[PDB]
Formats: sequence, structure tokens, C-alpha cells
Amino acid sequence: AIRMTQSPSSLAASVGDRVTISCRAGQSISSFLHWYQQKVGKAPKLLIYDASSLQSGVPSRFSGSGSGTDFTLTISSLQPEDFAAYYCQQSYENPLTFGGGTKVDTVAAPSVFIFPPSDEQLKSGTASVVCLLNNFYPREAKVQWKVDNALQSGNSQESVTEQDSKDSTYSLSSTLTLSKADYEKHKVYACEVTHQGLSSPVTKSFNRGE
Amino acid sequence: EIVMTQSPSSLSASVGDRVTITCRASQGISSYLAWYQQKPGKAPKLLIYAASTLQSGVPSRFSGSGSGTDFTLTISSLQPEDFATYYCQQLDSYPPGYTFGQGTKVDIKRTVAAPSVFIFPPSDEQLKSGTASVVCLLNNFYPREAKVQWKVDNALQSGNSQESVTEQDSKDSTYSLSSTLTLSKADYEKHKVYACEVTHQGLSSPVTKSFNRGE
Amino acid sequence: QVQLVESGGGLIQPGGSLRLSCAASGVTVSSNYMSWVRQAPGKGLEWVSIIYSGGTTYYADSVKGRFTISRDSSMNTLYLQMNSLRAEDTAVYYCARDLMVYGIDVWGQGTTVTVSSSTKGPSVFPLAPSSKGTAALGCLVKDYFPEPVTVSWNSGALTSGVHTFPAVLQSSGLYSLSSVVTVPSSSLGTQTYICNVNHKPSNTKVDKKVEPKSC
Amino acid sequence: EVQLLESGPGLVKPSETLSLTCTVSGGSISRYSWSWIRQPAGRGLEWIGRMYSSGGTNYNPSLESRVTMSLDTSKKQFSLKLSSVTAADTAVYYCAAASIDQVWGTYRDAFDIWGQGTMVTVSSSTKGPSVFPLAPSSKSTSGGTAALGCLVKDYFPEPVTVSWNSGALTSGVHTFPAVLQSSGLYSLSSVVTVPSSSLGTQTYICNVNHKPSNTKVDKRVEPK
Amino acid sequence: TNLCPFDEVFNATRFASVYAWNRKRISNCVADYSVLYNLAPFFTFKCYGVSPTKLNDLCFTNVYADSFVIRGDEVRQIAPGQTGNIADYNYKLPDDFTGCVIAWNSNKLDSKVSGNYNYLYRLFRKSNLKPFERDISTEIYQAGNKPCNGVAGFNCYFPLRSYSFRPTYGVGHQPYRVVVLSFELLHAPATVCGK
Repeated sequence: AIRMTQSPSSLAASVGDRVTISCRAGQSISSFLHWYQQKVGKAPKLLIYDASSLQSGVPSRFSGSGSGTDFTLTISSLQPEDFAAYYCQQSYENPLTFGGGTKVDTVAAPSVFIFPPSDEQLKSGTASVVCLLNNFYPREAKVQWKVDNALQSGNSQESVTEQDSKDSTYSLSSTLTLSKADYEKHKVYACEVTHQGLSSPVTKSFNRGE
Repeated sequence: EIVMTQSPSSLSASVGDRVTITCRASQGISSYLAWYQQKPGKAPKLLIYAASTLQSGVPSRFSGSGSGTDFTLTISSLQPEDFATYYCQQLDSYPPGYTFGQGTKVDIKRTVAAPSVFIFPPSDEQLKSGTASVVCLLNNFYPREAKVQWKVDNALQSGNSQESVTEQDSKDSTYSLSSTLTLSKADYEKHKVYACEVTHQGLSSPVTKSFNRGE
Repeated sequence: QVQLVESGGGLIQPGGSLRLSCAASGVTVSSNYMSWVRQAPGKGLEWVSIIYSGGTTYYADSVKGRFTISRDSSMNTLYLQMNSLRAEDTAVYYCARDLMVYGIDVWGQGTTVTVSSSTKGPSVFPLAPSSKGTAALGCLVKDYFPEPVTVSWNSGALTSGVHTFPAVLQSSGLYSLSSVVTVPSSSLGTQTYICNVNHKPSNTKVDKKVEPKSC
Repeated sequence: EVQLLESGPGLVKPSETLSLTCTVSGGSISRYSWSWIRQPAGRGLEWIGRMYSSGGTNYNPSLESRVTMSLDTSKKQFSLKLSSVTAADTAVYYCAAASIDQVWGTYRDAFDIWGQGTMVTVSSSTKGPSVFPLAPSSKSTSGGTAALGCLVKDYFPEPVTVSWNSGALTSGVHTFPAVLQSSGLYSLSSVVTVPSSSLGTQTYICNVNHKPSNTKVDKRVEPK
Repeated sequence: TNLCPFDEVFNATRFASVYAWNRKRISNCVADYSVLYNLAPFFTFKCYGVSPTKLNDLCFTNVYADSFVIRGDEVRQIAPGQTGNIADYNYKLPDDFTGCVIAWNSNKLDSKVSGNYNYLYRLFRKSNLKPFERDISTEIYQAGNKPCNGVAGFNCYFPLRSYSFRPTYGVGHQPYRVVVLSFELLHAPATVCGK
């Protein structure tokens, strides 16, 4: 199989920046290279075919170049809708192969919200506490849980959305799950947030039982 | 011209057997091949086209495979309505022709049955006309393959005999064959011992039935 | 109604001419690959000619310069003009719709062509049972033209154990055939056996009594 | 416009045969090449094979011994069979088609049409979620903006889909990636930020679909 | 002093299908006849109506370069006065064709192990093609009495098929790249001269 190698595997850039992604084939593939854009939770979309030809409706800020072994995707002025994973594909020989992908990721501080467990969930025997960070950039954030001021470690899981196609921000949720009996042993449930957009770490809490 | 060699010429199978028929092309024809089914008195029926694609309406137990020179038709589970004769075709433009295979007859298989051999001298009424027809009968045998050798005073006769085979009997699945040795009256009166030697799978050794002219 | 209907076949002397017709309904002849396929008695299918929807025609080597394929779009009919016919052209002729790689899906019922150089009723000779549990006797229906003949035994009263073989074509151009039956040996002296030979083309009906030969 | 819809088992046992089918609408089947592509979690796209309306097939050699592709032009469908499935066959499976090149060529190796993909999980029973409200309150109301949501808990396998107000509410919706809990069941949250004045005025209903278990729930989320 | 773009036609990395054959209009240039001047024996070279040794001494109004791909058994049809599926339904040359045809075995370029179904051809057409006619229509061919209405069914088939070029096939089923050079001389200024 013709091995395709992309560089970098991930890069962070601002709106208006020039982005360049290299793709190298293990052998000459002439011009049989295609570029795909994949948004979070979406199928891939064809961007460029035959190393340099733009697909219909693709903006002219995208450009492809290269031949033989070495290829490049350039975004001349990055837009909020361009934050995506990018893949090169060769179509010179079977099997068809993809590159490893390149993830393209102003500062905005998160808005922080906290949700106690619902009464419905408590009735069933468990307590999930949810912390929401809304509309922030860059993606890096630290979210810690404190329960009556005890730092939780290993007790929560988080996940992060897609770079919004309008404002290029992220949102994140973190969930702390306890048994109902353990939930009822404590009073103050807090999530602490550290982010570049914040002067200092911030905390939002509630007291069990309002 | 392309020569389509199809084998075997005939094969015997019971209901539920997995049947395989082979077609070999003289030169490469890629996937340009088709398989047909034909029953006595009917038109051919297209089974497979493009070597391995099943024609619409054909049961799924039929399947074709192969590309280039060697091709095989496969009946995974033979059914009663599948006892027929099958052909392969080079459905390719060059070189003209569109040649068919020699064909493969798929008859009903049963236990081996040896034939009953009878020899019939020419009638006195026919000898009065000037021609002598000696007939050898092979009654109710299986399988179809049978070899009949005429001997005239121990001289093996070839070229002056014709054969005829009945279709597989609808009740005991046996075949019956007739062989007619034709001579002039003058030639018939030049020899004494007339015999037909029958070799068959059901016979441990060749069976010979004979008569002497005028006894 | 998707069908092909052949006509125009029949008997003709060698060197003569004959025109076959193929009336189509459902399939448009001028829009398809239309082929003629023939099948001699007891042999396989032989491709004859094809006409492309664009007018391109092709012929087998054995029929080049003698056969010419044509069509009439207004009639939706395929034709095959056969000139300088020979004996080996004797076959059932099928017209068919060729789909190239998709096979030949539509076949006609076939029209019979017989090329031979005169109408004759058959001579019926007895195949007498020998003097030596079950015995075989029969009738030799020899030298007739054309096909076919029908044979019964005891006006249809005897059917069990009857084998009427398919006819063979002799070098003389006349057909020969034999119909045998196996009976218990105890009945040869008490049961009369007559074979009934019917040959409509010659207005010939013959009843031949088969008896054990008297030395 | 040609559309592609994947169908098949969302959950399969080890050593079974996965059978996927892609249904084709809105065009001629004979003008496209038809491909299967998979995307394992944390990996790139992997091409499985291609088929033509002529019956010609090409496979990825690494999968060729386990893969069979078939085309049913009468049903307008093409299918993938994958024998002897393993945990490594857990992926999103996409059907894709190649553009009907005119001057360019014929089957310009460039997948212009994609299906939405289907999640196939290989593990030895499917389980539907419970849906709990994340109710808006003073603790999820910072000034003029309030947050509310649904917690979609204890289901297996992925995926779930969530919409709000039958698709009429899209602004401010954030549906997060599911997390695999230590129980081996997934949990996911979907939240929306809304004007605080709309609490008790706009009805907020999250529409949850867990296709593997055929579980659909419309949960109304009310304050307090 | 522009040179006629012959390298772009012969040295092209990808060729067109026979049903959608590509044509390069070459005019107002100096023809370096050398790609066809000395061709090796493994090249099929047949000229009609004009001699190759005289092409350097002739000026033409326009020279058309038609390129496509067929299989080996079909190259004999790319000629004046020929019939067949390629000649009648894909690429037809006139009876008074003035030019040369060039064809070479491209089994090392257009044949994949798993089959190269990219190259296509037309199988069904209601009538024959006129000389230099290109039909890229993909309408469902009606072979029966009932209208198709874009439905692939009985007596309603798609008019294009794939070649499936595999290297293990015979020479008659291996891909051949064809380049047809037409030499036109009408009432016009002659601009394609030789040197």
C-alpha cells in the first residue's frame, strides 16, 4: 500500500492566518491526490482533486499544489468554518490510502454553568453533577471538581464539541457521578475552571438542597 | 478462432449434489463468457452472463466463476428441474464467431445396472430385398456410457454401424441402446459368425451375444 | 407479450434457396442485437449470423456468401436468406435477441429446415425373438423420408417395456429406426405381437406381425 | 441529487458476519462507482473496496479475505458483508459514490457523494438510555443567559442523536461527545443556552433517539 | 515559433474513454513530426489518404488529435470503412479519412490487479454514429416496447459498460491507447506546417 504521511498532525491558528498542510506519498503518485475537509461529527467533503483542482463551491482561499511524492494544502486566510480535520488521499494505485489527518484548531473565556442531579435521577439511585463551559477559545481548559472542598481526581469525565461554524469557539461538559448515598453526604458541589481567557481560576458551586 | 473446450461431456448426479462444469477457452477472453441451460425440444435459457453474474429470475443455487481462460458453472444443490444440457459461450466481439462449448449433459444418477444384450439376425424377408440389417440391443442399463463392438468372423467391424439411445427412462432411470450393422446380401453370405461385444461398468467382463448364419 | 415467432422452414433440395422469418413482439428488432442460431439433430448450438442495431452484420465461416441476414423495421421482423443450401444446413433454426454481455435472453420456438436430395415410405422388418426369463422382439423401420414415424404395439395395448429409438440418418439420405419391447418368454407362443408403423408423409400405415423364427 | 442511506446491525458479536446495506435514491446506479469506507475511533478513513454496475470489484488487500460486496439494481442497493468480525472492525461505516465525470473522464476517483455513516460496534445486549432533565435554575442562569439540557444516561452501544424542539431549536445547542462510564454504558449531555426571560415561556423538549435499541424519548425540561 | 502540442497528447498520464473521446485542436504551429516519424515495431501505425514521409512537406488548415482507450481486439475498427461496437457506437472514422492512426499496448499503465473499471464504452445505441460524432448521453436504452422512463429493468439497460482491464488477461483484452491524427485542408489559411 502507498503510505501517505501528513504534517503537522495538529495545528492551532487564528482567523485570518495562513495555514499550510503537507502530504507526502511513499512513491510517485503523479497528480492523483485529493484533499478532504471533515468537520466534527460530519462526513468528509471533497475540497481539492488531482492535487490542484478545486471542487465546485469550494472558496478560492483553499489551494492545492504538488506532484509526484510531495503535496500541499494551503488556506490563504483561515475562516471560522475552516476549523476541521483535513485528509489527503491517493488514488494512483489500489489499495486507496489516506494520510493520518491534520486537525486545524481571539481568546474567549468560557461562561460556566452548573447542574445539580435531577430529582428524577436521584429517585433512581444515582447522582450526576454537570459542569458546562460555553463558547471559549482556545480548546485547552482545566476543569476540576471540588466536593466540600475536596479535590476530586479520577471521578469525572469530560467531552468537547466542534469548533462552532459561526464563532469558532468550543464548549465542554464535565460530569461527576456519585451514588445517591455519597451525594447526600456532602453539601458544596463546585467546578473550578482554568482557562487562558480568565484572569485567574474561577469557581461555580451549589449547595445540595438549594 | 477461439475454441471453447467444455468438460465433462456428461455427468451423473443425484438431487442435492453439488455439480461443477468446466469451460476452457483457447485464448484469454477475460470475463466475456455466459452459461446456458437447454432441455430437449426447448430454446436455450441464459443462466450466467459476464462469467459470474446471475441472470434475473435464475435460482441462486447457480453461480459462475473464473476469468481469463478457465471458467466453472456451479449448481450448489441440484434440483429435479436442473437435469438438462449446459453450454458456455464466448460472448465477445473479437474474434467473430461467438463460439459455444461442446455441452454437458447432466442425467439422473442411480445404482449401476448392467444391460441385457440381444442380437437379431436379418429377417428372411429383408434378405430377399438385397440388404442385411443385424441389430444388437442393450436393454435397461446405467450409466449411459456403453461400448458396442461388432465382430464378423472375429473381424472387428467399424464404419458400417449406427447407434441410437433412448432418453433416461422415467421409471427406472435406465438407458436402452440399439446398434444396426448393415451389409449387402452378398457380403452377409460371405461370413458365418456374427456377434456384438458389449462392455459396460455393470459387467465384470465384456458380454458377447452371437449367432451363426443359417442355424 | 415478449416472444419471437419463426416461420419459413421446410424441406428443400441441396443448392436451393429458403427464407426464414422471425416475427417479434415486445422486442424491437431494429434496436437490438439479433442473431440466428441453429442446432443440427443431436448436435450442439451453432451461431449463424448477427445484425447490429446500427446495421453491422456478421456471419459464420460455414455460411459466408450463402446466408444474408436482414430485417424490416416496419414489420418488426428478422429474416435469414439461405442460398446454395447444403445437407449440413439441416437444423432447427432459432432467432434470438442478443444482449452481448448480458447473454441471449429471448429465444424463438424454432423452425425446422431439412436439406436433402425423395419421399419414401418405410420397410418394416421383424426383429424376431431368439430360440434360446424375458425375451426381446421388435420392428426395424428402415429407409424412409422425411421425419417422422410413429410406432405402437398391439394397437396401443402393449406399452410397458417399449423402446422406440430416435432415428439415425443413413449415408443413403434415408432415415432408419427400430422399436423393441421386452416380454416374458412364456408368452411368445400365446400372445401375438404386431407393431403399427405410421408414416404420414407417404400415407403409409403398416402392421407387421413379429413371431419367433421357425427353423 | 443522489442520496445514500446506510443500514445494518449497530451491534454484532465477535466471529459473526456484519451485513451492511446502502440504499441509493435520486439518480442512475450505472453512472457511479460505489465504495465502502470505515473510520475506526481515533484513526483516519480506511477504504474497504469499490464496485461497479458491471460487477467489477476492487478491495483493500488487508480486508479482501473477509469482504464481499454485492449490487442489487432492482432494489437500488449495494451491500457489504464482512466475515469473522473482531473488536478492530468497530467503526463508523460510510457508503460513498464517485462523480460521473464527463470531460474529466468517467469515474473520477473523487467521492462527491457520501452517506451519513452508521456506527457498528463489535461486543457481546443493546440497552436504551434513561433521559433526565438538566433543569434551568439560578445556578445555571448567569444574568440574561440560562442553560438547560438533558442527560442521556446508561445506554449501549453508541450512538445517540439529540435534537431540540423537533429541530426548531438549533441556536445555542451543544451536544457533547458521549463518555464511556466504568459500568461499560455510555452517558451524554445535550445543553442549550437561552434567554432567561424564555424560561417557563418557551417549552424546551429534547428529542433523543438511540437507534440500536429503537428507543426514542421526548423529554420536557422545565425550570426548578 | 510555437511548436504543435504533440507531447501533451501522446505523453498524457490519463486517457479518455472511447465513448467520450478527447480531441485536441492543433493549429498555427510548427509540427515537429518525430513522435510518429520513427516509431518502434511495437507501435501500430496505419496512415490513410496521406503518406507519412510527405507530412513535413504539407501545410494543413487544422490538425485534430483524437485520443481514447480500447482493448486490443478493437483497434482494427479504428479505421475507415469499419463496423463493430466501437466503430458504430463510440468513435467512427469517415470513408475518405485523411490521416494516421497510432496505437500501442498500455497494459503497464491502464490495468490494475483488482480491475480498472474506470474506462468505459457504449454498448447500445439506436443508430450508428456519423463520422467524428461524440455521444456522451447516458439515457436508459429502450430495447423493448414499454418506455423506460429512467428505470433499469427488462429491455431497459444502461448504455455504458466497463472494460475491467486486468494485467492477467490476453493481449486482445489488454488496454490500447489510440491517437488518431486528422489532417484537414479546407478553404482556409494553412497554418500547421512541418519542419
